Amino acid sequence: HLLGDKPYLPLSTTWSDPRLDRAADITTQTLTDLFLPQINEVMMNYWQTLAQRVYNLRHNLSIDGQPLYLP
Amino acid sequence: NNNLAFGAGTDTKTSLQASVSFADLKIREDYPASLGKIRRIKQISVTLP
Amino acid sequence: SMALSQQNMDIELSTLSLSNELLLESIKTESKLENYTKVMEMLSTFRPSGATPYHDAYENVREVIQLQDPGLEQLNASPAIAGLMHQASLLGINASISPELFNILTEEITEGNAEELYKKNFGNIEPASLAMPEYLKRYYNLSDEELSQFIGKASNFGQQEYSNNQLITPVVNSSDGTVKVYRITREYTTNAYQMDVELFPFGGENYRLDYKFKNFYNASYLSIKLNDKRELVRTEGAPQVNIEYSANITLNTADISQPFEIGLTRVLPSGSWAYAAAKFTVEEYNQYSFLLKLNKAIRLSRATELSPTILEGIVRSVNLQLDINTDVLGKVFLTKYYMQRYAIHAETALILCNAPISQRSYDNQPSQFDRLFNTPLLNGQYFSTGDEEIDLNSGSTGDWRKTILKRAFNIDDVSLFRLLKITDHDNKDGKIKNNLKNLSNLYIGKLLADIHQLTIDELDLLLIAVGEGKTNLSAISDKQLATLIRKLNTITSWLHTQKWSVFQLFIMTSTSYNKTLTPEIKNLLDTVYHGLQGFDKDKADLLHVMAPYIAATLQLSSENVAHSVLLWADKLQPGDGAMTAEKFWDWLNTKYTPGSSEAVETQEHIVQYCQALAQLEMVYHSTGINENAFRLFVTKPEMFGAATGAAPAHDALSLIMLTRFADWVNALGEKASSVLAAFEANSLTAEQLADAMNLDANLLLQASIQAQNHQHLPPVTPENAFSCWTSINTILQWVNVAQQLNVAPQGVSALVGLDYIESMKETPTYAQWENAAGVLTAGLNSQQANTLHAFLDESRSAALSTYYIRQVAKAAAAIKSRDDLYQYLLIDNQVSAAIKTTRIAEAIASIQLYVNRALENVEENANSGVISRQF
Repeated sequence: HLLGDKPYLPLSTTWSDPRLDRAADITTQTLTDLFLPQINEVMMNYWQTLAQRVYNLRHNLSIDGQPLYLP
Repeated sequence: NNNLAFGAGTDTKTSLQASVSFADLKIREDYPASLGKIRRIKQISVTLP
Repeated sequence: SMALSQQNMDIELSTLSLSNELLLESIKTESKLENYTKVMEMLSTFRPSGATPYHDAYENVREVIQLQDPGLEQLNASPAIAGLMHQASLLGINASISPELFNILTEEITEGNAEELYKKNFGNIEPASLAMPEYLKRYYNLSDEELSQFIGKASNFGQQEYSNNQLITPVVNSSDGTVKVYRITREYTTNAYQMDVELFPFGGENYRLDYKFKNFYNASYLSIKLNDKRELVRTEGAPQVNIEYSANITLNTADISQPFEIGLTRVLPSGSWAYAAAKFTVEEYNQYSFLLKLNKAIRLSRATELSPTILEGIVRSVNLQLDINTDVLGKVFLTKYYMQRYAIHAETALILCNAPISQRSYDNQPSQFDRLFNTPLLNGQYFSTGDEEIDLNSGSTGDWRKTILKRAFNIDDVSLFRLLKITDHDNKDGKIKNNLKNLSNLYIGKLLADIHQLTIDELDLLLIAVGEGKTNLSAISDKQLATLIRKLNTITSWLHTQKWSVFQLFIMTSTSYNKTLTPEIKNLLDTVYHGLQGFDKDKADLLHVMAPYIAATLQLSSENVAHSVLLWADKLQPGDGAMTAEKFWDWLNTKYTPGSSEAVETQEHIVQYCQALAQLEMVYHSTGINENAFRLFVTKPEMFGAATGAAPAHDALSLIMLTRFADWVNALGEKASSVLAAFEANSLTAEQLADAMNLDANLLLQASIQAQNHQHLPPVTPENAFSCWTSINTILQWVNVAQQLNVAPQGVSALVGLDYIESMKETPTYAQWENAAGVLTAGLNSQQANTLHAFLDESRSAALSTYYIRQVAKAAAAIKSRDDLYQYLLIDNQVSAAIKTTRIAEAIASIQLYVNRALENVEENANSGVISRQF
């Protein structure tokens, strides 16, 4: 509930293959940033972690996915 | 990384080297991921029929 | 109101089933329905708005005969019953489409009714929210990865539609996932008849602009300019008439929010130019925010478990694009049959639906055409453009593309030519017509050879045995192709069953009666003539005495088998004219010298007669026919409803019938002669045959009752129900199907009387589906019933939950998804059915959850005068 929906994080395939001198595009006192960020898996893993834990509960599995037979 | 060759050293030119990448052994695949992710080698013995 | 009974405490119940009872009671309460059968069959089934118009009896019936390993092959092999059903009712089971879903998918999209259709299939949801992935993922229970693939809902991905002066297409934002539907209007302003201008989107403010000349001008260059100011497209040289050319260009809101004109300037090497133009507007409209095509695409891809990638390929390769309808669904159902029946790729299944090989690549997938012909890229591509008339005959040569075609089909050149003739028997010349139609058909003949255990040369031998010889694939309809394949599905499967090669069947089914004058047959003529030297036509009955001579002379047969062998040949006529045993004798004691090959032409006719006699004995032995069975098949075919006025034909289907009858007889065993005599006459009934066949008497009786009560392709007359093979075979099929299902034939009629594309349009009521579910379920073992129950409970809770959330849940409860429903009702619905519980245990769990949420202040306002209590 607290996490809410995981975000949709589309990936870009656009790349200009710029030359190294042109690439030395810097900030001093068709994207602004030539290079792009990655997903940040550590945060995305919270949905993955909870999904597995909830899945295991729903499928009557233990913490590691092993079966269990509780009374 | 999966090959046979003679060594490139100065005293290994007559040594026959064989090598295998662990990536191609498919060891991890043997057990489900849920059993744990840290899978490390403890001991290796060599048999040469 | 739950009682604290002992049973509520210690009877183990599957979970979910309790969640379903809760939802069913709340759902029943709303709309005040009498019971849960109305909830499941009348309410859920007709509710297109929500994740699904769930049909419980449909899923019950469907799953119950998927638990039955044949996958309806049990009926396909038993046509007396399968023919009572529209093939759609069989197809609707393997392809899991409920009749309501079918009816929804079969409706066409009319743009003028998009709002009316929207409000039929959707609740009162403004498209503004419906269209966004945040809503779609909840409405259709889809992942975002899946939502991202539902793009291009237009007539194309490439060259799109234009009508009534415009184009209606979706455009998707690459970061947001936001989809808007735009209309591009093109109104010509000048020379529409000299050159065309075609503007299509490819992204927001990104358009694919094509063009086509009608009138050729020898332009030094073409310049397409927006408002005749800013060049959008520049083509050097002089582009052609009726040829489409294009470029990807940028038009921002200043370029497209107002009507603007795209001018086509054909600039000559001189200072002059020719000019054509149209007024364009690109505008976002709520009026087009429907995409009901998406609703259908999603539901179809889910029902059939198909990727939307291949699904678009399947429907667009067979019919008019930008829509879903009955014809494309028929192709999907057929595609699924082949893919479910054979271990083949969906594209293969599509070709077997009389589809072309697709030259279009998409979604990082190389085209079918290139995968088949250019993977072996032998010093250049093969193109299928009509000019590469490569000689594919046997005795011929060609360039690397001949080698490519040989490799594409992986066959010899004589085989490729035979295959080419199978595609088109009139294409006897030294060439491929070089198009997709014939290549697709060459591919079909090869595919049929591979799915069936056949060679290429066997395709012709088999088509002759089947009765489909000289059939052109270049001229075969899809209905005809499917029919052909189905005949192979019952005939090649027959050969596989009987361990016969195609040639073996072919010779068994041959009526060629090759004639010659050699000892292999002449010795048989001399043996019979000499045996009959002390014989004449009016002294003794030739069909009595010749029979023991041929019995000894030919393939070790008895004299009764030999009698029938003579009658078969007399009726079949192994000669240029009629040829009978009497003629055979008349041509041996007249224009004949024993040991002589030559006299008159009747010397070849008597040879043909002997081979014909031998051919039936070959069949007798290969088919396992009993002596009396043979006597009746051949001399008394009338009670089979067969050739009747003649001995049975050499058609493979007749031989299949003969063999199946023979096994019926082999089973009758020791009582076979009593039954066969009674069969020749009308002395047969229920119990009597059941005893001989080791069947239950009532099982056989009820099969008779249904065999006669239902109309049949093999019509059954109660008078001869047990004394005619057409009728008996029909009865046995009702026995065999009921026995496999353990339902006692009245119980299989329950499955039969269900359909989709009923030709009489007698859409079955839920009660019919429910009655079938009941009887079919009753035939399951507990080892099967348990998985049925688990399956249905899981499907059912999903259906009840989506209904509840949209229609029952009160607004005060902030329930948006299944997870919230859980928290609100204090009971889960996403749990597997495998988890067992009790009623007391769930009541405890629900209350404990309620309390935990109150104590942790998940719920907003608990009563502190209660919270502080020591408990």
